[PDB]
Amino acid sequence: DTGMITSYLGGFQRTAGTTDSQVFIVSPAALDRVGTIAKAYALWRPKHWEIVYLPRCSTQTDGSIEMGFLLDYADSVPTNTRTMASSTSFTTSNVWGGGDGSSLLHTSMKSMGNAVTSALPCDEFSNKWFKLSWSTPEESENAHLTDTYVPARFVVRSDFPVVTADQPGHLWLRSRILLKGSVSPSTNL
Amino acid sequence: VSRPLNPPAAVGSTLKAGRGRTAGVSDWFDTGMITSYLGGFQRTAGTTDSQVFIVSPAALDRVGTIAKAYALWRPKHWEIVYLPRCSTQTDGSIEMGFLLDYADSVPTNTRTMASSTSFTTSNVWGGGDGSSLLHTSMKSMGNAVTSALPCDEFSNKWFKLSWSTPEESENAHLTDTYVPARFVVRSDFPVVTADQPGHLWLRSRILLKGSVSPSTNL
Amino acid sequence: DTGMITSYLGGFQRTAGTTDSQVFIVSPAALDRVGTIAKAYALWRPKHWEIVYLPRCSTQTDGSIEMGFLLDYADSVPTNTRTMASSTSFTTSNVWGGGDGSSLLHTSMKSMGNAVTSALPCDEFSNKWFKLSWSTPEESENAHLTDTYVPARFVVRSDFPVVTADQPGHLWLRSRILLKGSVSPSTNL
Amino acid sequence: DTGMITSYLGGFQRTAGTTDSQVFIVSPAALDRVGTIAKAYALWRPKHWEIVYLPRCSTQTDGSIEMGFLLDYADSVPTNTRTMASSTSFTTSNVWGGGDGSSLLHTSMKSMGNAVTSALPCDEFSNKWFKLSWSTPEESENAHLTDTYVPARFVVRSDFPVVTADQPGHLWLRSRILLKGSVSPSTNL
Amino acid sequence: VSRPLNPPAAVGSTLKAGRGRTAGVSDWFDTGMITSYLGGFQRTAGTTDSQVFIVSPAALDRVGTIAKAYALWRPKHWEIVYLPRCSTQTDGSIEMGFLLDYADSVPTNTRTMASSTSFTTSNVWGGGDGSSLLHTSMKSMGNAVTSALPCDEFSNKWFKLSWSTPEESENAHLTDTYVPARFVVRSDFPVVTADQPGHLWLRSRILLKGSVSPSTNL
Amino acid sequence: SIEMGFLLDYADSVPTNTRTMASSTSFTTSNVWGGGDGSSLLHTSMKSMGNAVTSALPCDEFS
Ligand SMILES: [Ca+2]
Ligand SMILES: [Ca+2]
Ligand SMILES: [Ca+2]
Ligand SMILES: [Ca+2]
Ligand SMILES: [Ca+2]
Repeated sequence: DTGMITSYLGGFQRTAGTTDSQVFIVSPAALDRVGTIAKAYALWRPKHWEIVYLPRCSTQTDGSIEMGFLLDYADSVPTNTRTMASSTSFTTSNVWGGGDGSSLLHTSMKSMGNAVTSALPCDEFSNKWFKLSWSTPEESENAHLTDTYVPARFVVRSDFPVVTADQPGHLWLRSRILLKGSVSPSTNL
Repeated sequence: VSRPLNPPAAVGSTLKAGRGRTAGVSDWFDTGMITSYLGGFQRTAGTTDSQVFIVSPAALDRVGTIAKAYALWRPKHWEIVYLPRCSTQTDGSIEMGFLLDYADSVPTNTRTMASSTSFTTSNVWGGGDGSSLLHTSMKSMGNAVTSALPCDEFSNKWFKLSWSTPEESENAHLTDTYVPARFVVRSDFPVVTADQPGHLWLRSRILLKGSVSPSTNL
Repeated sequence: DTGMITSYLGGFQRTAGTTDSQVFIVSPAALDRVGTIAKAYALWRPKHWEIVYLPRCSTQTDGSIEMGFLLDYADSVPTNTRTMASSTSFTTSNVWGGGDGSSLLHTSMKSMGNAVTSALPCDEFSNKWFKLSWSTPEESENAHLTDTYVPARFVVRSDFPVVTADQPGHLWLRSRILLKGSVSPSTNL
Repeated sequence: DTGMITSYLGGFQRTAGTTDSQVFIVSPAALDRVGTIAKAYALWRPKHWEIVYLPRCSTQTDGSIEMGFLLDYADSVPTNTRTMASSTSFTTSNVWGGGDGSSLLHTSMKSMGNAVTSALPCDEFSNKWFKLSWSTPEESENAHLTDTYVPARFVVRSDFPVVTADQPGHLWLRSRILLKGSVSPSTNL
Repeated sequence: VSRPLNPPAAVGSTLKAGRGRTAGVSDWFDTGMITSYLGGFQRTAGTTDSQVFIVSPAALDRVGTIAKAYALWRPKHWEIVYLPRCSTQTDGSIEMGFLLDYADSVPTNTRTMASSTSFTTSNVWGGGDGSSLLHTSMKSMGNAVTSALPCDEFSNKWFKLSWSTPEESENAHLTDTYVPARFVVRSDFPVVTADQPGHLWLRSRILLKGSVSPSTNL
Repeated sequence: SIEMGFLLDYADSVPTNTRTMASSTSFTTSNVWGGGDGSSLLHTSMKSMGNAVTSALPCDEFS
C-alpha cells in the first residue's frame, strides 16, 4: 500500500476558439513518484483516485471548469455541458474557484467546503487487479480491449470558448493504490 | 406405485400483463423534484437574439432514456434557476419567461419580454443565492433568480411523448398541441464578444404513464 | 476441486544462444491428466501452481537454473540474471542439486532443504474465473488480449550458455485448481 | 466426487416387427463429460445411477417402455413383460409419458410425480472400487468374469412390436460417482 | 342432473415397482439361523479320497428355489455339525475344514488337513452331543463336533447367485470370484467296504438381495 | 372394448361372442381406453372404485 500520495496531473489548458477537453487515463504510469514506484510491480488496484483543482487565475477570469469520469472506454467523451453533467462524479466551478482545496493535498480529509474535487468511486475495483501498463493505447486498439486494463478515464472540459489561450489552474491528484507482483522495472511494459 | 396419465388435446396459456408494470417496468412513474443542467446563458451581438428551450423530457439527459419507455407524460413542476459565474464588473442583465402558445412570437425587446409568463430579470452577476436551491426542494428565496412554469394548466392534460423536433413546415397550431410551452432567455445588452456569464439549471418533476416499446416510441 | 496433481512440464533445455529461455503458459491444456479433466468444464481458477526442478545430471555439471513468473502478458521476458531475479516467485540453484524436492511430488508439504521450487501466488485469482482455452495464442494477437485469459507465464532460463545442448533436469508441476460450469469436451475451445 | 451430472444415454429406438431390447452397461466410459473426466482415474464407484426417460412423441403413439436393471452379468435379458417386471427398479409407462421428469436433469430431488425413472440401488457398491474399463466385453469372455468389473446392466424394452420403426423418447442419466487412483488417460484401458 | 365430460387425448400410467418388494416378493430376505441336511460321511478305500461341498444356496433344498428369486446373496453363518450313527467299535476318525481359495489344493493327509480353516476332527462315533444343536441357535458345546466358516470375511461382499456348477475348463481364479469357500471332509482310515458312519448337518444363515426373474437367474 | 371373465369348469367352452362372454363368472367389460382409475388399485389392498375395470374370481368356492 502506497498510502495517499499527491501528484501533479498537469495544468488546465484552455485553447482559443474551442472548448477544451483533456482526457487522462487512470493509471500511475505518468506520475512522478507513484509512476516510479509502480514500475517495480506487475499489478495494481486503485483505492482512492481523486482530482482536486486549484486555481491560479484572477477573479476577473471568465468561464468554469467541468470534471468527471467515464467508466467504459467505449463510451464517447462529452462534447457539451448537459452531457458532461451526467458523468460520474461531475463537478464544475468558476475557473478561479477551489482555493480551499489546498489543504487536501497533504491531508486525508474528505473534500469539503468550497473545494473543487472529483473522486473516482473505487469500490468498483475492490476485487480486481489491473496489470500496470506503460504504453499508450493504439489508435487501432479496440475500445473493448483497452477497457480491460484501464480502470476509467478522467475528463476535464471548459464550458465556453475563450478568445486567448490560457492556463487558469492546476490539476492535482490524491491517490492511494495497492501494488502487487514482482517484476523488473525494465521489463515492465 | 402407479400414477394415472390423462394428457390434454393440446397445451397453452393466457398472458395478460399489467400488475401495474409491463415487461418489468412500471406503467406509471413520478420523478419527484429533480435538478439537471438546462444550458448556458449565451450572450451575442444581435439584439433580436434570444435562446429558446422547448419544455420536454428530451431536455433531461438521463431521465430522457427512461421516459422513452412510456407513452404519456405531464409536467408537474418546471422551474429554471439562473446561476451567475462572472465578475461583478459585468454589465447587462438577463430576462427569462415562458410562452404558452407556440403561435405567439418570441419577444425581441425588454418591454415585450417583461410580459411573458413567469417573467423575471436581474443583473448578470445577481442571483448568487440561487445555488442553494439546487438538488433541494427548498423554495426560492434570497436574491435567487428563478422562473417557474405554472403547471396547474396541465393538471388534466396528458401529453404524448414525442422524440423528434418540430419541423419548419409544421403549422404552429399543430406544434402547440404537443408542446406544453417554450422557455425564453434574452440578453438586454448586446456584446462585442460572445460570452457566457451564467448558467441555467432546471428544477423539474414529471409524470410518465403508459407502457410502450422504446423503439416504437416516436 | 482437483486436489493436488503432479504433471510433467517438460525438461530443462540448455542451448547455445544467450537469450534462450523456455516459456510455459499457465494453463491445464497441455497437462496429461489435468488437461483431460478440465476439458469437461468451462471455467477454472488456480489454487496452487508450483514448479519443482529435479536434477538428472552429474555433480560436475556447471551452471545454474533460474525460474520465475510473469504476471502481465505484455511484460517482456528477462534476458539476464539481474532482471530474472525480479520475476515473481523467483528461485535459482545449481543445475545438479535439488534432490530434497522429490518428495514434494507425492506430498503436499512445503519446499524445504535444497528443493528448487517456484510457486505462483494464487491469492491473486481468488476472486475470478478464467475461461479454459485450448488453442495457442495467435501470433498477431494483442498481448493485452492474451493477458485476459492467461493467468501468468512461467519462465525458465540458464545463466551458463552451453557449447553442447543438454538437459540437466526435469520440470515438474504440482497444481490444484477449481473447475466450474459444464460444457462438452468436444465443444470446449 | 463428481457430483450429479446429466448425460445423454441415447435414444429409445423401436424397430419394426420386433420388441426392442437395448442394453447399457453401467459404466462412465461412453458419457460425454463423465467419460472424459473418468479417463484420468483408475477406479470408480457409483453413488447414484438413475435413468430418466423423456418422451418426444405424440399422445397418439401406442405402446409403453419398460426399464430395469440386471445385477448379475450371467443372468439372461428379459424377453417378455412379465419377466421384465421382476427386474430391479422396474418401471413402465406410455411411450409418451414422463414429461414431468424434466426438472430432474438439473436438480437433485428424488424422482416424484409422473416422472419415469429407474434408479440403480447403489448401496450394493458402497465398499467396492471398480476398475475403469474402456473396451467392450469379448463375445468369448466368461460372464462370471465380466461381472467382476461391470456393476450392472440397464435394460430398456418395448412392450409390443411396432409396424414402423421410430424413436419415441430419450434416455437420460443422472449419475454421481467417485473417482480414485491416478493414471494417464492414454494408458487407461 | 347433468355431469360434465372432458376426456383426455389419451390415457395411461407410470409404474415404478419398489416398496421394498417387486412382483409380490421382498427385495431383501434374511433366512435367520436354519438347519438342513448337508450329506453323509462316506468312507471308501482310497486315502486321497475326500468329499468336497461348495458353499452355495444350491446346497439348501427348499431354500434353494426361494433364492432363485434374488440376484445377490451373502453367507452370515455356515457351520457343519457331524452326527455319529455307528457302533463305538468303529475305528477311524473324521476330519473337516474349509478352503478359502478355490486355487488351493485339497488336503490328502492328516498333517495337511489339520491346517485348513476351522479344522476339527474326532473319532467317528464321537460328537453325540451335537444332536442338541440341531434346529436350535444354541452354541457348540459338549463333545459336539462342528466346523464353522468365519463369515466375517464376507460382511462387505455380495455374491451373485450362480446356479450352474463350475466347469473343468474354468480357471480356478475365476471360480474363486463367486464361490465363498469349499468345505472338505476326509477319512483318515481307509476301509475295505464303503460305509457311512455319520451324517453332516448344516446350520446356516444367508442374506438374499435384489429382485430378478427366477427363469433369467443363472 | 374389452371383455373379461372366468370359466369355472375346464369342460365348458370358451365364449366366442359378446352375448356369450357376458355370461361368464365375474364378467366385466369396458371401452379399451376406460378404467384409468384402476391404476390406484395397484400395490394397495384398496377395493375397486372409480371407473376401475376389474374381474375377481369368487374364491369362496375353494375355501
Ligand atoms: Ca506490465
Ligand atoms: Ca410517442
Ligand atoms: Ca473454453
Ligand atoms: Ca483402466
Ligand atoms: Ca444370477
